[PDB]
Amino acid sequence: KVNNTIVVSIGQAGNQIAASFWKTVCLEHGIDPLTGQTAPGVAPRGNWSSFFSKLGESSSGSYVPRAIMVDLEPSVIDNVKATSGSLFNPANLISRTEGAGGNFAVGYLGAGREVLPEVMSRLDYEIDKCDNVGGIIVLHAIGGGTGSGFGALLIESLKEKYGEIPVLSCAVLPSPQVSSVVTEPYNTVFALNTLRRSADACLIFDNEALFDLAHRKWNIESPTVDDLNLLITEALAGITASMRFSGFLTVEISLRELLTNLVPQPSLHFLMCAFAPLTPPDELGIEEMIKSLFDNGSVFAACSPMEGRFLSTAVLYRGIMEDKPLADAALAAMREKLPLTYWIPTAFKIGYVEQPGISHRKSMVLLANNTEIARVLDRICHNFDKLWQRKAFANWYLNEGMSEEQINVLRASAQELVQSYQVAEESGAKAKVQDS
Amino acid sequence: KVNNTIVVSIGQAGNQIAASFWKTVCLEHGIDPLTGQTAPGVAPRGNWSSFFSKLGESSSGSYVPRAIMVDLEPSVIDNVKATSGSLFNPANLISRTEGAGGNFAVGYLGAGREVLPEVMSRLDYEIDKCDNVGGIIVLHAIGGGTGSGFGALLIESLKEKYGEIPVLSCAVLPSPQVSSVVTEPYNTVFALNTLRRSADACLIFDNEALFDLAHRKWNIESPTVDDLNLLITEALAGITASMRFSGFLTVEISLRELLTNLVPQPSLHFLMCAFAPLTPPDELGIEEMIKSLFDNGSVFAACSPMEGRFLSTAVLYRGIMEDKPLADAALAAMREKLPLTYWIPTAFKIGYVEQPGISHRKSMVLLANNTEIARVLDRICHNFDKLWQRKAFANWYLNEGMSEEQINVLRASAQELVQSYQVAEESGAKAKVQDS
Amino acid sequence: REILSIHVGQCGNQIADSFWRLALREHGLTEAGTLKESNMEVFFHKVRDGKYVPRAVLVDLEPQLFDESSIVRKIPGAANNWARGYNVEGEKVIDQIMNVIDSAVEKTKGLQGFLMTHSIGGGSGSGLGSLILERLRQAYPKKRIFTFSVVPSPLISDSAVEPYNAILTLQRILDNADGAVLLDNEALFRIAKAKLNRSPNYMDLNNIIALIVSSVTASLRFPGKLNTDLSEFVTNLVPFPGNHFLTASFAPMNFPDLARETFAQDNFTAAIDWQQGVYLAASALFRGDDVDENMATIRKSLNYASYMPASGGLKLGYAETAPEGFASSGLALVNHTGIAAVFERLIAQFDIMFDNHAYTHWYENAGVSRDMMAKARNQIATLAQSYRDAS
Amino acid sequence: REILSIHVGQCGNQIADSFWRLALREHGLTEAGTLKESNMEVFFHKVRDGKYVPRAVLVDLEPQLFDESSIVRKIPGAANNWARGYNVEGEKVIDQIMNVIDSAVEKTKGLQGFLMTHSIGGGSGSGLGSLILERLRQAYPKKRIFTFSVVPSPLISDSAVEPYNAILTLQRILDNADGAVLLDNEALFRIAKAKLNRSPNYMDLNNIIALIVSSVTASLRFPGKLNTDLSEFVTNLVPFPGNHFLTASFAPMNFPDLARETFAQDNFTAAIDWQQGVYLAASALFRGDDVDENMATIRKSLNYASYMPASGGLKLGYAETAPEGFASSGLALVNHTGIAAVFERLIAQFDIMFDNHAYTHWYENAGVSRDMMAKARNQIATLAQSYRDAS
Ligand SMILES: Nc1nc2c(ncn2[C@@H]2O[C@H](COP(=O)(O)OP(=O)(O)O)[C@@H](O)[C@H]2O)c(=O)[nH]1
Ligand SMILES: Nc1nc2c(ncn2[C@@H]2O[C@H](COP(=O)(O)OP(=O)(O)O)[C@@H](O)[C@H]2O)c(=O)[nH]1
Repeated sequence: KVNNTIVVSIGQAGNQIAASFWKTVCLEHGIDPLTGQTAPGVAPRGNWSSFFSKLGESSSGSYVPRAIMVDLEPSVIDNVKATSGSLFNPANLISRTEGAGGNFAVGYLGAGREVLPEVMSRLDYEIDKCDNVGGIIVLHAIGGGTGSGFGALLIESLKEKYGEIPVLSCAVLPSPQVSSVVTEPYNTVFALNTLRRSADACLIFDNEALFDLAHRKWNIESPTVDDLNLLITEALAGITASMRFSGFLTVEISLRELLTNLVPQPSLHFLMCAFAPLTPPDELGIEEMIKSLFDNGSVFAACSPMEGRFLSTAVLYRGIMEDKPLADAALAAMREKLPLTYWIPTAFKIGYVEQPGISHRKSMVLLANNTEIARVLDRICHNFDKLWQRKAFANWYLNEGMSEEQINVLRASAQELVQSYQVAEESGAKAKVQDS
Repeated sequence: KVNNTIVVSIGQAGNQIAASFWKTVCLEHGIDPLTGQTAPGVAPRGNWSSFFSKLGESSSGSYVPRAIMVDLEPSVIDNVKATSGSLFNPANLISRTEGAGGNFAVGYLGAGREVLPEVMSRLDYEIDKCDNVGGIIVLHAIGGGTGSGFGALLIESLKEKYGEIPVLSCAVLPSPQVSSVVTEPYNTVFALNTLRRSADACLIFDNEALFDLAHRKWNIESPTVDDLNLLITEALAGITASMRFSGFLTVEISLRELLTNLVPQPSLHFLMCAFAPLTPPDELGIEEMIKSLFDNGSVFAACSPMEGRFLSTAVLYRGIMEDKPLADAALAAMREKLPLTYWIPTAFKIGYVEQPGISHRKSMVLLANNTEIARVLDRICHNFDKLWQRKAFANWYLNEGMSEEQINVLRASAQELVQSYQVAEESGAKAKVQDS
Repeated sequence: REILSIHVGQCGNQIADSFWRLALREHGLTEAGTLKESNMEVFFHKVRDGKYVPRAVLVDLEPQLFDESSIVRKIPGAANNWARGYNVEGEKVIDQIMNVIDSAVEKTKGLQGFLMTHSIGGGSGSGLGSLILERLRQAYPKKRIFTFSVVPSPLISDSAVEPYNAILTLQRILDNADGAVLLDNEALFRIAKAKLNRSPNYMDLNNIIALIVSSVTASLRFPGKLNTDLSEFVTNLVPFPGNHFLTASFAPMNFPDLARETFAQDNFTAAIDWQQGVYLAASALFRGDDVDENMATIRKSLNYASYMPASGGLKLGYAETAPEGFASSGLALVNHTGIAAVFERLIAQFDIMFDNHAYTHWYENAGVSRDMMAKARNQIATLAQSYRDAS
Repeated sequence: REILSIHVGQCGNQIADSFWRLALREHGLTEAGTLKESNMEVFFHKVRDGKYVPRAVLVDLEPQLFDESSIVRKIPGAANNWARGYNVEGEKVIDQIMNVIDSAVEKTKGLQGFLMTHSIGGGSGSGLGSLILERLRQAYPKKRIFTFSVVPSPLISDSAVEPYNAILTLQRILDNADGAVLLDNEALFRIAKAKLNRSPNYMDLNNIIALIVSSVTASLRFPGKLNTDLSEFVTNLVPFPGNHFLTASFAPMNFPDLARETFAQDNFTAAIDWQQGVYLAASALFRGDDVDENMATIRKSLNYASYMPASGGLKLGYAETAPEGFASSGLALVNHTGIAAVFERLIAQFDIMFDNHAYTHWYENAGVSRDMMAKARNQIATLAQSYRDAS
């Protein structure tokens, strides 16, 4: 018996990342990513029941992801279907035609208001065939229209109908060196408000950082969104490993457990993550990897965690077993150099998983709730202002459902979130009051 | 419950290979190769009981190889002790001082006649603490004095006292590009006779081939015996994996099972082995690897299996699980192009192990009883003659226990073995008669 | 009328699992043996008012719930060597296997006999399997012993030495069983092959088998009238002590269609020489959804040896409870002289290898000389010649 | 005089294993509970003439043989949240846990009470653990309830929220248990640390504990005269209903040396404030190889509160059967006012976090308001203040 996890991937980026994720996990567990089948007579490695569902009863039985893909444009889902064989459940790949035109408004209250029904029907289904549902991961890019719009819409109805279920959003933030719509800051700021108020925690994937990384540590002349996406997968896989595979003393760490530890306050649930080893797809020693996890240029967010405070940390290894002693010893040392707050004196989760990924024999992921995330959020708010100040393109959103008052409030929320975290550096008591 | 395997490594090369082997296996199972300890609270990966023994009862408990190292000179064991931490059982590392002076005679009937007692005492010990002993692997270099001499001596007493236990010898043959004594052909020919008559099967490691390989496929300007030794390990590890880790439908393939399949006749138990992927320590696809396993330049023996007949084959994969279908499909195709005999129509063992080694995510080993091994054995006999013809250095051996008559007979045996196999190509019935 | 079932070896227990699986679903019992709401106490054991446990001993098993007091975990050593299983390794455990069995019949009011599921090509199911068959007779002389034996085929073999183990075991099946169902891999293969576009795997074959079992066993555990007890199986299918080797088919893989399929060459689980082979004794058993009519109609289809009487020689039964997945199914147990094929095949293989001292030594050094082996072959050769001349 | 043992949570069952391990070896029973050749039917259950099974229920266990009819596999959901275990998730399974228990006491001629092994820092052992403690009282009001509770310490913590769960549970241990042995991680740590050169791991700590248990439980399962029943434990160690929190030590980690070690600060399993703390009620129990003499000698060592009578206030017992690995060992149960330390510590931690709304919300959205939490703290605060003023 283990917890179940369903992964709804909204939008384009979300779905592209989702496709990669699923193929990777498929391979980690020993399941053909085009047939859902594994070696006859045996069951897939680890706790497959976690992210996969059992179809059939013999050995001709297949395993199917507990995933739902939604998007207002066929371009991507259509392609996933082409490239994924009979892997996914066809009735779990919801798609549409008109798209959202990079419009949060369209996706939030309009065109996305139409797909909600089908999408929900599917959840109810996937939610039911779960012995023990224990978390829903919404994978999406908060920068566009669908992911930001339907994203927020889907998370809000998901917390009204259900709600006893934890929801972890994995929001990809937009960046200049890859932008696609001048209004990315509008969409983001808008979706942020929901992420802030209705999700249980938001793991932020800042594309700017991903770019630099894929270009520096992986040294790629000019990185593609596919390059950027691969890193996001390495993490998602590495974070979820603590759920898909067994530990030494624990069989599984729940998304719930994981989150109740990282999130001290409701509006302070915006996580960061770092990875290692970051070796171009072209070896390092445990000690170096642990050390590098805390470098300011390894977090998938354009900030410097070390210049901030850590509200709560979580280091998740895999591959590490025999060498555990040395490993703990190192991280232990690291733990001393880390900036903490006074009101959350101790909060340092550590998890081990024997099974490694398909990429490195030994690796590790840092999941941290650090205050420098406030810096990232600010950058967003700024740009939001550069536009809203002159009311650029506002009309597209206004004449699509929204209002100036509604828009201002959202911008206001984003502000509260940002200040809330800053204060947190000093006091949790105050960081609270800033929530209203 | 699983079978147990004890590994006695005689000589210098044997012990150097043995040291590497043990460190590797240690790492595969998740055991520190310097302390015999694994992660507190959990047991090592796979069926550790197979090659390791449990010491202690809590978690402070250590695991110790079921290995005995013997050598008439301290140079190597002394070093293993230095580099292995508390890994091995100290009372299982038998060593001496005078050495054997590259003299089979010395090791077989003389100086080695003195260590036998201690060495045996140790076996009795390791044999007893076995729930179910199921094979003893004698690892040694048939080219020197100790490995050839004590080797033969130890295998003969091991089959007199015990005998219900299978004995697989892993004999490293000597080569020009690494020779150490002009009498290598004497020693070899001598030890061969015993290998032929008292072992259950001899897996031959021809150093010439190893050299070419380490220099061609691994492209090393000038390969060291350490380079050569690493390949031997990759195989030993890969062959024994079918014993140390679990399969899909079987939990373990016994050395016995493995051997009763490969060895059709008593004097036709000289095996070859090939490996893949052979990628310099600086990726390939299943299909290529299977294809390459049967290339004439991939067997660890200076011959061309393809120009001979396969008496019995055995392909052992690991890493292969999901992709099994494709894998079988390929090997299946290969199987057609293979030269077989008429009297052993079908004999093709295939084994899978989910757990990969510490080197490749996917790999495979070919264990074959092929007739071109007769060609290797001939080369030996020739050189033996170039010396014996002129009676070069004979005196060292004569004046050390042996006689001309005794020496000639041994040379005679070697001949029978060689012709025996050649005939086998044509008929098993005849190959038999050649055994007397 | 209680039947103890004995499963030995990988293939032996593999079938066990699969069979006992639907064994419950058919009788409608739960994963644990309870009523989720007929005379079934023949296979299952009533523990309490609404509790039942499978009347079976798992011998030499190495991985759900059977009486783990009546199941013996395998002890390493058998390998792929028959001689190894029937001697050195079997000896170490035969006494125990036997007590575990006898203690299972102790709680048996009126024991009928045994059923053995195993493989004749391995070393555990063949060697140890034979040893059991032997000591089972020397202990329950009046009881009936039936066998579900899987014969090996090169088109899905994993051991070179198989035919040897095949012949050796076939001798004991001949001298100690009252009847045996030969589940031919060569057939199970072909069936599964043309039934599933890709090359078959042990599981696929394993399926066909599981059904064949339940269906054959049906009549013994259901209220019907045909083949009420192993004894009837005998009087109805074994026209003579020695020739007790049967084939079974399944349908399908309408009714005229079913009765057609049930008795369709391609539908059988054995390579019988349908050409120059003739029937000796048949028996059909349909279950699910007017049978005692098309009987004479069928017998004109089948061609028994001449000396057998026109009408008769074939009996048809019925069971209302069909195997899960079907509305109604078939099954045909046939004692056909074409079965000689299967033997002849094994012999031929044996011969090549044997005449060259193929792997003969592993057997001799294990207490089975070549002469003993030769005798085993020579005997099975006759058994087949027997069936052949009977045509 | 039968005692049912209840183990809940990871730490709960972890101790179970370890304890019941030597639990057998001490009483000389086999891995399966048989005599490999005293009144022990207090802990083990005599099934047949020479068969015994541990009187214990494994609640919320997730990986050897206990009655798997009286062991409940964990159902995902507890997390590290007390509120989560005592409500949402505990509710789903409390009724069942209770039947499993009651059905274990049904086969109990004369039940004495219960023993609970668990952790107060997790969410299962604390939350669900508390819920059980509660419904256990509301069902067996006359029975005695004792606890082996592991207190969390930052120098080997895995959850930020621990002190919260600590306090919450401590309230229920205060209102429903007749006595509790606080196994302080902070102490278990330090002990193991200076006992094994390298940084300790849960197993090491787990060891010290296992011994502490067996040794504490000894007197209840052996023929001795001191602490014959949980009731005596009470009259001998709890000088008043509320103050029932004890510490235990082990010796060792000669006899004058043993009696010295047994009552040695560094040798105890709790961070009691040995400085400004004073004894209230002690009890030593040596086992292995002239004890009713050095009693008065020891009491002059120990310094009880003034109001307690000079001689007396300390009782010494004996058992011939010592724990495996020792010729003879010690153990000292002490109700010491310094135990206040441990509480105060937890409080302080609580306060910081709590006053900042540390992780308070995960508890509120789970049916545990901050006020409820505050009450829990305020109460435990008093409990400690209590012990403090008693000095
Ligand atoms: N990491 C990553 N970011 C992407 C990708 N595609 C788009 N983005 C970024 O995320 C924003 C949203 O893009 P998309 O997911 O197509 O939006 P939508 O489909 O309209 O919701 C863009 O403005 C980009 O900066 C992708 O594949 N990977
Ligand atoms: N592969 C390999 N061959 C070796 C090694 N050392 C020596 N040899 C070869 O094997 C023969 C025996 O060497 P060694 O094991 O030292 O002999 P011994 O110790 O006297 O028995 C030599 O003549 C070499 O050609 C080694 O480390 N690896």
